[PDB]
Amino acid sequence: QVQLQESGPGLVKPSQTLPLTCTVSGGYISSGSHQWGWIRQPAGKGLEWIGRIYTSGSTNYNPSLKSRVTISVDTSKNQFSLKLSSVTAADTAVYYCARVNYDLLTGRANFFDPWGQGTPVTVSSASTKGPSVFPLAPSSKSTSGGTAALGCLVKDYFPEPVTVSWNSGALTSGVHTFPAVLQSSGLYSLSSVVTVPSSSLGTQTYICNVNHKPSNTKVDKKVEPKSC
Amino acid sequence: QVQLQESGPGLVKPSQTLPLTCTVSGGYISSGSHQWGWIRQPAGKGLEWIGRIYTSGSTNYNPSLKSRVTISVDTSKNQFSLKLSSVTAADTAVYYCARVNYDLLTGRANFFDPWGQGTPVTVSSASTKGPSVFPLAPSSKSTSGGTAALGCLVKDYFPEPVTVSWNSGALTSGVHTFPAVLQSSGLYSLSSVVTVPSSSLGTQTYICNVNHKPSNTKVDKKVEPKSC
Amino acid sequence: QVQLQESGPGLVKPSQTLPLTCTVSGGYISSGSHQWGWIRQPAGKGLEWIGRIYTSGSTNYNPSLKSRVTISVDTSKNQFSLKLSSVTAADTAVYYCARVNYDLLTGRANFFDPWGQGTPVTVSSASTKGPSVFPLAPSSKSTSGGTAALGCLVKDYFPEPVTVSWNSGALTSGVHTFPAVLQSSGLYSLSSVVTVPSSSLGTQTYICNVNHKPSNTKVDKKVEPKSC
Amino acid sequence: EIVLTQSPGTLSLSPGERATLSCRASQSVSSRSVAWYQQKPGQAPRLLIYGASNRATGIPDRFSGSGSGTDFTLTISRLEPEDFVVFYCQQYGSSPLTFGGGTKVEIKRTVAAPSVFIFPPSDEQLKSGTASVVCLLNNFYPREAKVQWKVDNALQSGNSQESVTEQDSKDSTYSLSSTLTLSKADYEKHKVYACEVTHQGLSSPVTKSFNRGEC
Amino acid sequence: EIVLTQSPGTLSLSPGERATLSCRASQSVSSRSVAWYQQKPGQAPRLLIYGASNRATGIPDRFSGSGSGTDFTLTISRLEPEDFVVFYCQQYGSSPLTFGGGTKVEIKRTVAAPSVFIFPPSDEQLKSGTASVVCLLNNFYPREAKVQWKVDNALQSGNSQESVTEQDSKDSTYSLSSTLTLSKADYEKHKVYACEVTHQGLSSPVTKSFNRGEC
Amino acid sequence: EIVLTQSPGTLSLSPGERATLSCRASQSVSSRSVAWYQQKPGQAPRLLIYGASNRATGIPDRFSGSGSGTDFTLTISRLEPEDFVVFYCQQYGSSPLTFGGGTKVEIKRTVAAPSVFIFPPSDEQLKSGTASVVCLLNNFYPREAKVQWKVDNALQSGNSQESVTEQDSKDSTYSLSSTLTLSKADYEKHKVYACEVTHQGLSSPVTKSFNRGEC
Repeated sequence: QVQLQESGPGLVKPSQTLPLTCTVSGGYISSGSHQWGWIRQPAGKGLEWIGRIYTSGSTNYNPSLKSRVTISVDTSKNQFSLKLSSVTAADTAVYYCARVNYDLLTGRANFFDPWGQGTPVTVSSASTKGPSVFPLAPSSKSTSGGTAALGCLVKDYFPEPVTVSWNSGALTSGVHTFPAVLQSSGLYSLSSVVTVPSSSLGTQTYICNVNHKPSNTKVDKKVEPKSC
Repeated sequence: QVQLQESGPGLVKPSQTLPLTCTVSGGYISSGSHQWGWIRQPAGKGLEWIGRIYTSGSTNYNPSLKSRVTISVDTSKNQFSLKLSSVTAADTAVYYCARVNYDLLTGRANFFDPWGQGTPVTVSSASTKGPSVFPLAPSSKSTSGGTAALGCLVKDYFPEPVTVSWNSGALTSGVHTFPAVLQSSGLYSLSSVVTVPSSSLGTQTYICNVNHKPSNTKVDKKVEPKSC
Repeated sequence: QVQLQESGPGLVKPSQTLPLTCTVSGGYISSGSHQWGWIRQPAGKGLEWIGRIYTSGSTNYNPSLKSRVTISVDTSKNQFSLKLSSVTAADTAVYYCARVNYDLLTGRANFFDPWGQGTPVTVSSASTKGPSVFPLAPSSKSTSGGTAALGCLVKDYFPEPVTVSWNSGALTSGVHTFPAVLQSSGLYSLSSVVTVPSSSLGTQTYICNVNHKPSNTKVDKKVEPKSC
Repeated sequence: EIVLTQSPGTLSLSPGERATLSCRASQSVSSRSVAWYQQKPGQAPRLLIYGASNRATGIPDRFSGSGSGTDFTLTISRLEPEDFVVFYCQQYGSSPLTFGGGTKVEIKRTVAAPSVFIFPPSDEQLKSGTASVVCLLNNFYPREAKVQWKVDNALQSGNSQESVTEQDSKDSTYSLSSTLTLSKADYEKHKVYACEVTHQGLSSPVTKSFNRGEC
Repeated sequence: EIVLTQSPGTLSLSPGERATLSCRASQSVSSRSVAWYQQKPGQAPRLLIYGASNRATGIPDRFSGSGSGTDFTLTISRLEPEDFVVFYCQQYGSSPLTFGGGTKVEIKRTVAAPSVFIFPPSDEQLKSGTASVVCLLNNFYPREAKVQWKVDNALQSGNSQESVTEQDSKDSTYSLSSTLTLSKADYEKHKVYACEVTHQGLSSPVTKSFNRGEC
Repeated sequence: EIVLTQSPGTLSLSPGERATLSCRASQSVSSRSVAWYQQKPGQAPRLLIYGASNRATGIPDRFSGSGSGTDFTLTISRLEPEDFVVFYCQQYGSSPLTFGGGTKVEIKRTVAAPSVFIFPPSDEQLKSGTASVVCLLNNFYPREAKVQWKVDNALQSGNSQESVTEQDSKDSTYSLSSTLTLSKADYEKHKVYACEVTHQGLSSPVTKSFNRGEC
């Protein structure tokens, strides 16, 4: 069956161009009744069309993106590419390459099956930085009905992702990992909280394992009730 | 709804013509997309087409009957008629008048819904005659396992039908009425036999009520075991 | 979704004209493949078509009403109107404005979805008048098997409606409200009867609450068994 | 114009069983051009089927129609409490547009007999020069019933009005009533009045009467 | 002309089973132009299917047909007591119109054996110069059976008639009878007569006979 | 361009019932040109229906769609644990191509109330000149809820961030949290903080608070 695989930088500073390439396997671009196009999906929003291309080299673009979008086809290597210019922080999204159906009589773009795997892109000028783990120590304020809660706070890290685990994966029940939120400064931050019985606070000293691939930083911090 | 009703003599000697008329109610012959034709069904056989007619006066006949069949239409009285000539004993059958469907492009006859009630016709030179009731008295030869049988024999009657009842309809269980069979002489005959318990032979003297509308002849004969 | 709302006087003396207006929301008269027409339904009979109109200004009318009906379209305000002249008592009905479908090739009116809410219209020369409540006191003639019946009679009121309630809505079981009936004089009248246990006649003095919006008349009359 | 006829005039059935309605056209209807409408009493009609086979958006799947030529049917697989209501058929195959007559559907129920009640005219009305005499029928079924007014054993014609309530939602029974209107002079002159009822549930007609002035 | 053949000649099943009928055409039938009819014995035929796939108005949904080319089938989902009647197939793809032969459907039942009774001729018939001898078969199944008349152990051919009643509505069994007609002279000359029956339920033929004049 | 609107924004049901989704077009869509997609959170979308009535290869038969004009519907006969995901509707009857908004489907559950926990800032963060205060809501349902931050009984606006986890796979409940970011100078100046929660399951708002420096 036909398969598609994206490829791109994944992190572009503002005002540059965004080069993406989609490689087709299991099918030939030239011999077929399909076009090939790109779609995106900004975080927490719906799908947005970008454009298409045919083996003959004819293209169609979104009217709201016609000025910046540029799509090209390389039938020799069985690939098609995207070039989005003047990128801005509003262009952060997950980009997909699909196989566009079309009508023989008019040549217009029909539904979009199948799709690619997708590839996230972040548009920001912030530089890579490690996290700052802080302990959310449990307290009587966070204890209700004999059950206490606690967490490990991550702040001022960029870019995604951050993997947080408790006791090297030994503790999995009650583990909550809050999705990261962008801050005004341009840095992400998230809090991981796990609920544990109050009686067990004085028996186990929990550990929040924080790892950050982009900066190759691995930090472990122990969470215990505050002495105050 | 549309309804059809046949009308004809019902008894024609050989070598005359057979006039039949079908009167239509609930629909108009002229204003419609249907033709009107005739079908028959000889005793103990399948349906056979005869012909059709249109309001314009154009007709189509069975190739095997094209020489003898003649069909006409009377739109003023909302009727159509049949005229079969040189009738023979092989023409005995039940004649139906139906409403023929057709295709607009070519004008050929399609299926035949709805149908009429039907009207039997007998083609024979025999003259009307009453029946000759004879008793089929029970005997030890017709008695098996304490159960005896007996019947009342009808012979040399014409034409149909003959209504035979036992005890003025009081006895209905076990009553068998054999369908009439045509004889070489041209006269019909049938036998009715009813099974009754042997022990009841010496208690009830059964009666075979034979009545014949065509000759207005009503005869009753009592059946009892033979004195021999 | 598309919605329609009628508007009109609701009471026209004979020989005048009947102006009705239908306002469309959720859709635009000009940009669409629908026509707009009027239907009515006189009391106790079936629906009857009146006419239609298109955005271009072309109209079609019922042949039996073509002389009196007049339909106009005001695309600026998204409205169309009706004008029925020489109104008569036979013109009383509930008038609906719908969205007429049509076939592109010929432009003829197809089915009528969706419809408006409707607006009753009464054609009579009678002047407004309040009701005359009279008590239908219970009696041994109206008592059967320990259960008695009684009612409160309303007569000579115009126009509709009249709301009748018992004990300010406290009593609801067994309450029957007869639909009003037009009288020769041109005045409406109806009777409300509620069945109550006979043993309770000497315990509760029922009350028939009559209110008549058109004349702003509110009257309360107490029903008790006749002293005779 | 094509004249559409709908039968039966009324259809009675229990909830849950299958209901079929017929709309027969006096002439051929081109391209299966018939639509069906469903009107709740006291509400604007509603569209169910168009083209005699297509179902409108949002209509329950239990509604289906079919046919061709001059015979069209609407069939409901399983009735519901809210489907005992009027239904209309329209044809639009040849102008002008025409509607049907209407086929009311009612909840069938075991036969019940009316309870005949009588009421003498009220004194307050009597001062105004008008007299009203009403005989009431309660909780009967089937709907059809006939009532006549007799004054001194003289049949009254042309001066009686009849009114019937809609089928009830609890016991599904009707309630008929005939009102007799007579001026002051006519009421005083005569002395005996009676209302008579004939209904299926009653083996023999039942009479209730009152005598004027009888305390 | 296209010759239509319908098989089997007779089709037997219990109530409730699935019945399938075959109508094979001797030549290609254009545009799937075949229709089916059902005739109750002693009644006018009826239209079930036209075009080999379309159902007539008001026909129960258990009737469905399909096919094309030179083979068409009528299938019934579930049989009913009134579905055991003759069925005809028609073709109208090329003139002239032609019908099928007919496929009777009968209620299948456990095998039962005939009861052979014999009856000597009556004196009253003998006075007229004619003699009739009939051997009766009662309450048997299947329908098929064979009977022969022997006079003085001499086979009789060309002078015997057979009549069979229609399948009964209570036990669904037939009743056959063979009548022997011989003039007075022939009857008197011979002295011994016998009727023989060969039927499935009977392991060996059963013979019943009478001797002339034996009181 | 045709603007497509999908309602309801969120659809809640138990497993096993029927789910129906609506995609309404701002103007007529030619030739029933609408398609539906289903996206698992964190995965590429998928094609279910094209042409508003045709099903893609390998799609479960429980997915079916229909409609025309400016109203199209997607109906699922019986939900599955994996059918609670976002759904998109596309139109391609007139250029340019446009998508819907998305209709999330969530597992319905009995109402539950949040457990409000509070956490003072940690000393290590304070050493860096930044202070963070977070109030936690755990195992609550429905998703909707509102939270505000009060400093010395003064409402805080423009400086609070909100985060909610996805519906859980065990109890199908969310977990909300609001984070308050204030510099070191602001934190030390003020002494009292509190987080308030308003949710359906709670009859009255529940307040949890801490006092700075209270061991």
